[PDB]
Amino acid sequence: GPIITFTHDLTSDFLSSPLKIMKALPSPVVNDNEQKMKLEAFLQRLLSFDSLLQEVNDAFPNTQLNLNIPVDEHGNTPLHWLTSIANLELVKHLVKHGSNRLYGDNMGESCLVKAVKSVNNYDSGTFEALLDYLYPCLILEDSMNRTILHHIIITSGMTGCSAAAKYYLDILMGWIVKKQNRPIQSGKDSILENLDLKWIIANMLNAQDSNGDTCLNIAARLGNISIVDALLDYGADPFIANKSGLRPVDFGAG
Amino acid sequence: GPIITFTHDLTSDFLSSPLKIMKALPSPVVNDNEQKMKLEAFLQRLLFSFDSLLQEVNDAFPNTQLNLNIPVDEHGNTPLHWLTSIANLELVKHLVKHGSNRLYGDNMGESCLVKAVKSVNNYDSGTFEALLDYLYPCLILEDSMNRTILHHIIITSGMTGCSAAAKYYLDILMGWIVKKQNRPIQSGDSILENLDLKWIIANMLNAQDSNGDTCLNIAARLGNISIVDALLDYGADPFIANKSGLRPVDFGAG
Repeated sequence: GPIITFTHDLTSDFLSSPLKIMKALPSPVVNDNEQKMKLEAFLQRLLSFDSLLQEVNDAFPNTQLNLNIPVDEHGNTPLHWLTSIANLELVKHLVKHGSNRLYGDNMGESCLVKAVKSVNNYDSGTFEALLDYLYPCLILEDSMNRTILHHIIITSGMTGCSAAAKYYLDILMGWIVKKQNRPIQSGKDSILENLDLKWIIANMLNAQDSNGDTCLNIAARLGNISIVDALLDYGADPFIANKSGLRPVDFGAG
Repeated sequence: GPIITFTHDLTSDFLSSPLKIMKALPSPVVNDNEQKMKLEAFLQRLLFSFDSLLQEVNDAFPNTQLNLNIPVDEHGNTPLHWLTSIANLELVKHLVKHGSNRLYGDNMGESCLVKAVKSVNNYDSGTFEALLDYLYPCLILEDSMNRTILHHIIITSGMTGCSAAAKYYLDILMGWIVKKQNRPIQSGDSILENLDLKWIIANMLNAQDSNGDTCLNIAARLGNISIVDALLDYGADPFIANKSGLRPVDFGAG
């Protein structure tokens, strides 16, 4: 199928310069308490979209709807909320109507990270479909310089056999290969165009977080052999040591 | 080798009377929010000398006392659940020796030992048998679904790539029960003493959960013949029906 693309948040230098890992945008700090009021109203309305939208825009005609404002104490935006509950329909609507996918919460974690972490609400099939809309987050780094691979490895290594997270790594790499042969359609940008397996190997597979840990180093300590082997297969380097001078081969990986 | 025992968490009276299955203790509703923040801190320092780390965290938090029996996440996981799920045997032993209550269930009433059988970590790491020396008290616990450790092993056997681990867990558990009979016990037990082969057969092997299913009945429905035969060979009764009149023999098991 075609990939429903959006461009309202893919611009500036995050969609032209040679694609690289970037920090998630700081949680928005919108002063106008009126915009926070109109949105609070809109969210309650949820619990068709175009109809509910036309309503709140006529009820609060003075200020425009701003979905890009933190809605709880963790810095979650409306998009983080909807993503954590696996509501793909609403996620696509919010993104369609302004939700900036590059925003991190208090910890600089994107909504895709929130998806990865909410192992109770996602399916293997559901996660892959989510990528069509949140692929821009694949290049985001959080407050601990952790990438989406660090989180997938952390979550899968610490969760069980009944959690869908055990499949996210292979699904993500599969999605990258598959979108190479897919057409786009409004609802290719620099990410869909340059993010390939070559790019993953050079910028993500061996990236190091605040502790110098590559996701392979973390996997080597969690004790799930299949995760370690998967990473080695894709090409993870077992000799990159962290800040404690420990490497993956120190744990028998490689 | 000898079984090093602890009783800080084994004071209850039901533990004195004839040994019987018990519900895991309810997830503690910790009040002191700062104790949690401290525990959360100490926990991250472990994941990323046990005694040094102990004095180290007490200094950073000279204001609050360290309490190891506080849920650390949304699901009611205590530090023991996290560390056991990851097969970190060494840290589990240190936490037990330092007061961690092994009887606490998570929000589902799942004990820390249950985490050991819901992930492949303890099989891959070959720490399961040694883990039982420190977590055997959990063997008598049932969760909010009246599911025992055996129900969970079987549930896991059905998950892709976890068939080997569950077979391993089941056999190690049975062997452990029969081999401990010839093992010295030094305090580093009413349960340890009353926990033997006939107790397992009479109280766990054919125990029924809330649906009235025995682990054998859950296994017959999964279709995985490997663990069905192992259970039958241990004497699992294929005629015990659930709350649907369904019995394992109805699925061709036994």
